Amino acid sequence: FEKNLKDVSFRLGSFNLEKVENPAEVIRELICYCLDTIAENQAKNEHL
Amino acid sequence: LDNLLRPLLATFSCDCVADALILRVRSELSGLPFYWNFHCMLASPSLVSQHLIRPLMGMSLALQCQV
Repeated sequence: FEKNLKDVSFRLGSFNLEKVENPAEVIRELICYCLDTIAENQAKNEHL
Repeated sequence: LDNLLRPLLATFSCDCVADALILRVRSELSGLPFYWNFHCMLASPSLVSQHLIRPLMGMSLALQCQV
């Protein structure tokens, strides 16, 4: 991943990755979390 | 380098190996740092001639005419 100044890219860091064997499971987890997050702000806005 | 220098003409360090002068810049670019080193050998006496002396003679005599 990099940084763009002076009309040129300038790389910041770089990571060794690996494909997960269970994409759908991390996906459920992330999005359950996200659902929770939105709902919270919803309730807060109501009270406000 | 130009954008850095023209204002000043970031931090700099200089060192002279036996004959050559070595100039080091500590700065940053794109947020990220940028390091470069200048490696300037002792300049030539034609270069010395043309860049300093003959022009500097020229200075001296022209200001004499001024006076």
